[PDB]
Amino acid sequence: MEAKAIARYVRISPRKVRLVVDLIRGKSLEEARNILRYTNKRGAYFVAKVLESAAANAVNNHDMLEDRLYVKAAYVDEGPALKRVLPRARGRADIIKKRTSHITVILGEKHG
Amino acid sequence: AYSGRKIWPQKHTGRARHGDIGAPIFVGGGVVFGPKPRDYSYTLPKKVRKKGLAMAVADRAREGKLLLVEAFAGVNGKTKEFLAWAKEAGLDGSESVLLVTGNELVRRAARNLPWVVTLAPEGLNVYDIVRTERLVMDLDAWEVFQNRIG
Amino acid sequence: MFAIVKTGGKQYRVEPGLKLRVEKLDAEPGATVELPVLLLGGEKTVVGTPVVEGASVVAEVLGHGRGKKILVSKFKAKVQYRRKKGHRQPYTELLIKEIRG
Amino acid sequence: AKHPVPKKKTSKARRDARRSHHALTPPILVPCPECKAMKPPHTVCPECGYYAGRKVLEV
Amino acid sequence: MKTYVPKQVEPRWVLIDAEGKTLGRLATKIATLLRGKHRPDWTPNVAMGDFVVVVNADKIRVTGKKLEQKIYTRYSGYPGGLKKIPLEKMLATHPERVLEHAVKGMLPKGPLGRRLFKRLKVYAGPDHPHQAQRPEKLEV
Amino acid sequence: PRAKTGVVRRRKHKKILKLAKGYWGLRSKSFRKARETLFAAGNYAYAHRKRRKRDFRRLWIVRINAACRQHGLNYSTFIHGLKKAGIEVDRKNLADLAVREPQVFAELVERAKAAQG
RNA sequence: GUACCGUGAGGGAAAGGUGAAAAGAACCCCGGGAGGGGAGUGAAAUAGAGCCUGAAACCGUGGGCUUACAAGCAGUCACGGCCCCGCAAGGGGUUGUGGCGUGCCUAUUGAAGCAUGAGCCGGCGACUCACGGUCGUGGGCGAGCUUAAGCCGUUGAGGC
RNA sequence: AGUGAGGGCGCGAGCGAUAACGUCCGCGUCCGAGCGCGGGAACAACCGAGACCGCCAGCUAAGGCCCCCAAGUCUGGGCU
RNA sequence: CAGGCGGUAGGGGAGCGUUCCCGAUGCCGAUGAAGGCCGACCCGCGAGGGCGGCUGGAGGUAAGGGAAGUGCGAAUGCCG
Ligand SMILES: [Mg+2]
Ligand SMILES: [Mg+2]
Ligand SMILES: [Mg+2]
Ligand SMILES: [Mg+2]
Ligand SMILES: [Mg+2]
Ligand SMILES: [Mg+2]
Ligand SMILES: [Mg+2]
Ligand SMILES: [Mg+2]
Ligand SMILES: [Mg+2]
Ligand SMILES: [Mg+2]
Ligand SMILES: [Mg+2]
Ligand SMILES: [Mg+2]
Ligand SMILES: [Mg+2]
Ligand SMILES: [Mg+2]
Ligand SMILES: [Mg+2]
Ligand SMILES: [Mg+2]
Ligand SMILES: [Mg+2]
Ligand SMILES: [Mg+2]
Ligand SMILES: [Mg+2]
Ligand SMILES: [Mg+2]
Ligand SMILES: [Mg+2]
Ligand SMILES: [Mg+2]
Ligand SMILES: [Mg+2]
Ligand SMILES: [Mg+2]
Ligand SMILES: [Mg+2]
Ligand SMILES: [Mg+2]
Ligand SMILES: [Mg+2]
Ligand SMILES: [Mg+2]
Ligand SMILES: [Mg+2]
Ligand SMILES: [Mg+2]
Ligand SMILES: [Mg+2]
Ligand SMILES: [Mg+2]
Ligand SMILES: [Mg+2]
Ligand SMILES: [Mg+2]
Ligand SMILES: [Mg+2]
Ligand SMILES: [Mg+2]
Ligand SMILES: [Mg+2]
Ligand SMILES: [Mg+2]
Ligand SMILES: [Mg+2]
Ligand SMILES: [Mg+2]
Ligand SMILES: [Mg+2]
Ligand SMILES: [Mg+2]
Ligand SMILES: [Mg+2]
Ligand SMILES: [Mg+2]
Ligand SMILES: [Mg+2]
Ligand SMILES: [Mg+2]
Ligand SMILES: [Mg+2]
Ligand SMILES: [Mg+2]
Ligand SMILES: [Mg+2]
Ligand SMILES: [Mg+2]
Ligand SMILES: [Mg+2]
Ligand SMILES: [Mg+2]
Ligand SMILES: [Mg+2]
Ligand SMILES: [Mg+2]
Ligand SMILES: [Mg+2]
Ligand SMILES: [Mg+2]
Ligand SMILES: [Mg+2]
Ligand SMILES: [Mg+2]
Ligand SMILES: [Mg+2]
Ligand SMILES: [Mg+2]
Ligand SMILES: [Mg+2]
Ligand SMILES: [Mg+2]
Ligand SMILES: [Mg+2]
Ligand SMILES: [Mg+2]
Ligand SMILES: [Mg+2]
Ligand SMILES: [Mg+2]
Ligand SMILES: [Mg+2]
Ligand SMILES: [Mg+2]
Ligand SMILES: [Mg+2]
Ligand SMILES: [Mg+2]
Ligand SMILES: [Mg+2]
Ligand SMILES: [Mg+2]
Ligand SMILES: [Mg+2]
Ligand SMILES: [Mg+2]
Ligand SMILES: [Mg+2]
Ligand SMILES: [Mg+2]
Ligand SMILES: [Mg+2]
Ligand SMILES: [Mg+2]
Ligand SMILES: [Mg+2]
Ligand SMILES: [Mg+2]
Ligand SMILES: [Mg+2]
Ligand SMILES: [Mg+2]
Ligand SMILES: [Mg+2]
Ligand SMILES: [Mg+2]
Ligand SMILES: [Zn+2]
Repeated sequence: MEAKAIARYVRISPRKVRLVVDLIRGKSLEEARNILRYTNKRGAYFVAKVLESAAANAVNNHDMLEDRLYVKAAYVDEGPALKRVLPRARGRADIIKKRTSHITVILGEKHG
Repeated sequence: AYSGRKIWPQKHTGRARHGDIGAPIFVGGGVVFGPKPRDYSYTLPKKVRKKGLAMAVADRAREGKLLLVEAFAGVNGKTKEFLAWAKEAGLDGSESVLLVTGNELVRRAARNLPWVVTLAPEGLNVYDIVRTERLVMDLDAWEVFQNRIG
Repeated sequence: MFAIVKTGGKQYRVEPGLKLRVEKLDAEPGATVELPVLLLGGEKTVVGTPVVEGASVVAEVLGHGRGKKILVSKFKAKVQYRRKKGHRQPYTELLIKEIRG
Repeated sequence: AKHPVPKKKTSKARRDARRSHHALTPPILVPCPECKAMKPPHTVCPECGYYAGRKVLEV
Repeated sequence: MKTYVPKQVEPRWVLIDAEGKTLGRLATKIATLLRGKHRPDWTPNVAMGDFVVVVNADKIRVTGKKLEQKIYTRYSGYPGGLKKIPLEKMLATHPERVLEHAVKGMLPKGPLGRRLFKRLKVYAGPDHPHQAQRPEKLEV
Repeated sequence: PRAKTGVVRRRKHKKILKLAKGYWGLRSKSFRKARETLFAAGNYAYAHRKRRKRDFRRLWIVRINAACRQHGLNYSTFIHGLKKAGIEVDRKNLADLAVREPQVFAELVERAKAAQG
């Protein structure tokens, strides 16, 4: 039995946020909380929400109890990209690719 | 339906060279050797025509599948009546038939069959003669057929 | 006991009850064949010059087959010459029954 | 400056190979001796406001 | 049918002596003894040669005016990096190298050759610490 | 009638990238880089079937030769005995009982010694 | 003939598809929301509106084999190891050591070339048709062969 | 139909300086199209030889037979 | 049974596949069409054709013939 939360269309670049998700893979639920609560990176916030919404789905939908949870697996898939023109010198223009993420966290009961 | 313009200059762009966007190398551009309209017809030698006509008629004649009628009693306009007359010739639908006659009534009675194709006598042509397993021809329709060929 | 034999181009070291496979021979899928001893070692030793004069290996033709594909492929650059050929080689499986002599 | 420029698309295996060092290091932390909650060393625990065993700010 | 492939070996150790032997013509046999091409099942891609011990490598002899007309070179990396070393200059300084070095040049280069060179143990004088392995007085 | 490319062009690219599996980097990912790589491996096959043939011969000779020198003599002679001795064994089986059945091979040096002179 | 671009005349896009039915997801949970988890609808929700099918490049997570004294068109032939599918024998994936190994196209007397083209992937992309010739050729007729426009018929019928 | 940019080596001549991977003819050959295979370390045209496919089979070719690297540290006579 | 089978420009021959037509008021198809993802299996020298498993959810088109917008890796190609 495993619980799952996914936050989609998060307006932040996967590279940056994946760096965070890697810090908490496999960690205890209580472990991860503090690691996020004090990570000096914008990602943490978003990662945290999913992590917390994940835990809730565990106890409120999937019957499993709070104090056994851990990050069974977690990942960041990329999603669509807000494309925007940035005007450059000599009248050439660029395109700013503003990426987005589909964060997932899978929480699981430590058996025994 | 586009502009004639050179979309950019020849050299110094860095992009490849181009003409108008109508160029069939573009998307949206023209077709290179796309099908215009055409006239797929030709004059077959009139002789070869009628030679084919006989050749096909007689082919059926060999198969036996040719039947010469001289009259149809039960028919007058309704299909059921043609269907009952069909029993005589052993025309059950187990074989496709080419019904040739002048009498509009008979034609109208039977045309609505799947296993039957109606036809005026002038309309005899080798195509229809071959797609049909059988052949059934009015005695004086067969007159013009003969009269046709030679 | 063993023997060297020679069928189809080449030579093999047989032994009774061997599952060996050579080239396409001709006895129907079940017959037999006498196969010439080039040297009959084992406990004995008999050297053939060229061939041992009496000895003989009777083998059971199991059946005939075709080997796995081989992709013969050729290609010469800047001439755009390219050919593709496939090759299944035929053969025959022999049951080594006994060594005569 | 005649404006240098990459010669070849940096291969997949070569860029990830560079990012070998990018990985983060988890914050280092200690229990606050009263509240036992998690807190970075040498800072005043934001849960109560104690450091050196003395209340220092009125959290 | 398939060619025999050896299972794991219990490599023979060999002592060989070097007073009076010609530098080169000794080496070339060490090299074949090293590769193990003297063994009936020798396989190209495996360490399965022999362990070779050399005593009296100082005593190695060479004809001609080689003894000081021959010059070994070594390239330091820098401008002016080429060092040049006479024969006995090498000898009475590092006798070991002289036979040592004439052999590496007879072993295939790359991973296996480098490994095979490793099994050769070279010494000046009549001494060798390998009473342990009990090396054999190979007497070529 | 217009006949659009449709399934065809992809199906043929499929057939290749199948063969290209195992190749490093883009040689297994891109079609155009797989087909090049396959060409090369194609000729490498061919020409190596040949080369493989002489290389087992090559091996065998060393091993025959190595066995011979245990009985004093070399290989270059050991043949000439065997040849004018009328024996006709090939190198594969020669190098076989070389390794496996040394008593028979050692017997074969005899016929050879006795013959060559 | 729009956005949009040009003072202007003029130029000139991209943008189709839930499902048979909206039955378009009430309600609870996490969250500021966004978005998810249950619940419910449906035959299908890996049909959820960014909606049929959902290829390829590209980016991930998990697993197997693998790599820190070895110089390399990236393969290949051989042997061995490990991990799977299997009576068997075999076979799949991986690769340690060994052998061998000068990309593709085009231009060329000549290219691995320090000569040209290509970042990768998908799609669009180049020897056609009409009249007239000339060879071969499959047939009809043969000292002869053939109709054109057109007219009659027909609605994939032909005949004058 | 394509070709009408050829090239290298041997030989025979002119040109050149009995220079050039020079040039231009002649007669051959090979590369071109055999950058497929073995030797010449490497090396289009030098020596061997014209690859239909398969083989863990045999003889030779040029070139070689101390180790890298297959085969003689072969045998008999000399010189440096 | 004997012999031939390197090959660029090029010439000849024989094939596979795509689209659409006659065959079709037919046959296949919700006991699953086309397309998609796999395969270590069968056939073919090959281009390819089948078979089997997962996906997909409404079309498909035989033997035999026909007519073309018919086969991409390169165009500093065009679009994404
Ligand atoms: Mg679980
Ligand atoms: Mg909390
Ligand atoms: Mg409970
Ligand atoms: Mg216009
Ligand atoms: Mg103009
Ligand atoms: Mg450009
Ligand atoms: Mg445009
Ligand atoms: Mg046209
Ligand atoms: Mg009847
Ligand atoms: Mg009709
Ligand atoms: Mg039988
Ligand atoms: Mg017996
Ligand atoms: Mg760091
Ligand atoms: Mg030696
Ligand atoms: Mg000296
Ligand atoms: Mg200096
Ligand atoms: Mg050492
Ligand atoms: Mg001592
Ligand atoms: Mg022999
Ligand atoms: Mg305007
Ligand atoms: Mg509707
Ligand atoms: Mg309520
Ligand atoms: Mg609220
Ligand atoms: Mg919601
Ligand atoms: Mg639900
Ligand atoms: Mg449901
Ligand atoms: Mg479905
Ligand atoms: Mg699924
Ligand atoms: Mg999308
Ligand atoms: Mg929305
Ligand atoms: Mg992947
Ligand atoms: Mg991975
Ligand atoms: Mg390496
Ligand atoms: Mg190298
Ligand atoms: Mg293991
Ligand atoms: Mg496995
Ligand atoms: Mg497996
Ligand atoms: Mg070589
Ligand atoms: Mg040319
Ligand atoms: Mg140019
Ligand atoms: Mg460039
Ligand atoms: Mg391009
Ligand atoms: Mg670019
Ligand atoms: Mg493209
Ligand atoms: Mg005319
Ligand atoms: Mg004619
Ligand atoms: Mg006549
Ligand atoms: Mg006449
Ligand atoms: Mg007449
Ligand atoms: Mg006429
Ligand atoms: Mg009608
Ligand atoms: Mg119509
Ligand atoms: Mg008429
Ligand atoms: Mg008229
Ligand atoms: Mg011409
Ligand atoms: Mg000309
Ligand atoms: Mg010439
Ligand atoms: Mg010439
Ligand atoms: Mg002169
Ligand atoms: Mg070469
Ligand atoms: Mg070739
Ligand atoms: Mg050569
Ligand atoms: Mg060449
Ligand atoms: Mg020829
Ligand atoms: Mg010779
Ligand atoms: Mg060699
Ligand atoms: Mg001597
Ligand atoms: Mg001598
Ligand atoms: Mg003598
Ligand atoms: Mg149809
Ligand atoms: Mg239909
Ligand atoms: Mg069923
Ligand atoms: Mg199914
Ligand atoms: Mg399909
Ligand atoms: Mg299938
Ligand atoms: Mg099955
Ligand atoms: Mg699945
Ligand atoms: Mg059809
Ligand atoms: Mg057809
Ligand atoms: Mg194609
Ligand atoms: Mg290109
Ligand atoms: Mg450019
Ligand atoms: Mg460029
Ligand atoms: Mg663009
Ligand atoms: Zn506290």
